[PDB]
Amino acid sequence: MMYVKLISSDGHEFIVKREHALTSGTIKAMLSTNEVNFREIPSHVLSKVCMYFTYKVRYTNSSTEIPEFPIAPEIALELLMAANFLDC
Amino acid sequence: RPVLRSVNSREPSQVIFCNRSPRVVLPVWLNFDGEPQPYPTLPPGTGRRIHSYRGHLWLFRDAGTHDGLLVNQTELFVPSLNVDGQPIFANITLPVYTLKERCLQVVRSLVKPENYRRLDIVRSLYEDLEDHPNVQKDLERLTQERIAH
Amino acid sequence: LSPNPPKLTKQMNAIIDTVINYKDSSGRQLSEVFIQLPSRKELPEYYELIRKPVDFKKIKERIRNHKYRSLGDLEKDVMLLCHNAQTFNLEGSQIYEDSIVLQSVFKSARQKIAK
Amino acid sequence: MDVFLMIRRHKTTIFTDAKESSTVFELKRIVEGILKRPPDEQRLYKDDQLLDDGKTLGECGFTSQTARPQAPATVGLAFRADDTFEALCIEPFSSPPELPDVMK
Ligand SMILES: Cc1ncsc1-c1ccc(CNC(=O)[C@@H]2C[C@@H](O)CN2C(=O)[C@@H](NC(=O)C2(F)CC2)C(C)(C)C)c(OCCc2ccc(CN3CCN(c4cc(-c5ccccc5O)nnc4N)CC3)cc2)c1
Repeated sequence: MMYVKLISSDGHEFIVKREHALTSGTIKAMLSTNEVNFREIPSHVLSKVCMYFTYKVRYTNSSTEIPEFPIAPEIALELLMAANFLDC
Repeated sequence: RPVLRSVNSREPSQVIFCNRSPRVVLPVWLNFDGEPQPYPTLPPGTGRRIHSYRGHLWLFRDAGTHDGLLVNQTELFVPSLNVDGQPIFANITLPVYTLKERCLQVVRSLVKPENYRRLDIVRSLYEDLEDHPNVQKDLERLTQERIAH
Repeated sequence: LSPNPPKLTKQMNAIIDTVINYKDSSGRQLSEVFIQLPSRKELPEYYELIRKPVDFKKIKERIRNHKYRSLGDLEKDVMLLCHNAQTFNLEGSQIYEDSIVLQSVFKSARQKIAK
Repeated sequence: MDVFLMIRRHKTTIFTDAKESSTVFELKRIVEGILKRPPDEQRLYKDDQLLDDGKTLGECGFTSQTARPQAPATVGLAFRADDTFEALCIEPFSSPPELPDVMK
């Protein structure tokens, strides 16, 4: 079971399954090595990105009805910039 | 006559529209010229038994934002003829949006189009925010895919 | 060209208003969709299939202008309207069912007005 | 059937999934593979409450309603150092800025 580590700008370490991190085109490119440092993505944004990775893998091509991916207004802008940079 | 349109079959078909999404759903019918027709909306978690015809083409959107929705895990719904009375089921759900698209939906729901360029974000994102979900763009995208296959 | 007796015009109007005003058990006015035909530009498919198009607007106009000379003439245009709606929309549609209830409403109102 | 979790300790967060039927010990075995510390050097917690090895995740309160892909349940983690477990310590994530005026 392959895992990768994603480090935020504030030094938080996020350990996710490799296959889940490959959701991001940027991450997949950086792994083309199992540790990626994001000097401009804070931990409150990176944790939310990792939750999207789980959501995407679990619900893409599912038969169980799909719930909404919730985003608080306070994180919306930073989350948009990270999704744009990460190509996910 | 375009690629994506309804055929004037005159062959009756009973359909069940079931909104299994947290959104107010706009059923869209493509007419005999492939032009999109808005139909009465469905509140979240409601179902209606409706009358349609064989070879008629349907799309489903969020009634307020026109964000694209799925029906039986695909984009287009075409009822065939009922086999021995049996109505055809159309299960409407949320697709798995990209993180970018979902973030764009949320920021569009909170900010007025005039204030998009007042946001402290990467400048490329202004054109992304301005490029609102459009039924016509998606129909071109789906037509291009149909001709490709 | 000569007008109908006022009693006959009164009878024709009393029947048609009973058909137009009719509401089912759920309070829904069944004639709603049949008051005015869609245009040729809006629905050309209707005109491709339906040879003698008619709506409750053209029916009321025909009473007013004395085009119907008997209650039978009025009946033929109401049955025509309902049969046009049936032919176009086909069985299994609500409009088909509503047009069948309106047929029955007309014949009961004509029986009541003539008693 | 499936439960989605965040196993957190200090500045470390592990995103993992398991079954509602799997035990707390089987979860300690997932951590062992990642962080190279045996289950007996681990203490797992739900809301500052110690989780027993023999208990299933469902029995601990982790369900398809409380532990979702988009909203995972948090599991605390304390390590043993020189035969003494440290105090359970989880570093909070960073805070977002104040909501912009146009977003109000
Ligand atoms: C409840 C609910 N919740 C969520 S969605 C929904 C819902 C779902 C279905 C319907 C009704 N069904 C349809 O419109 C189906 C669907 C699609 O296959 C196309 N289609 C058709 O009938 C076409 N017919 C055909 O292809 C054929 F008939 C040739 C076979 C068409 C559009 C009439 C050309 C509905 O309906 C309520 C909403 C709704 C939908 C459409 C319209 C616009 N109409 C169009 C024309 N119409 C008619 C008038 C008369 C008529 C008038 C005067 C005198 C005599 C007459 O016969 N006759 N027939 C008509 N269809 C009035 C206005 C208005 C309201 C609501």
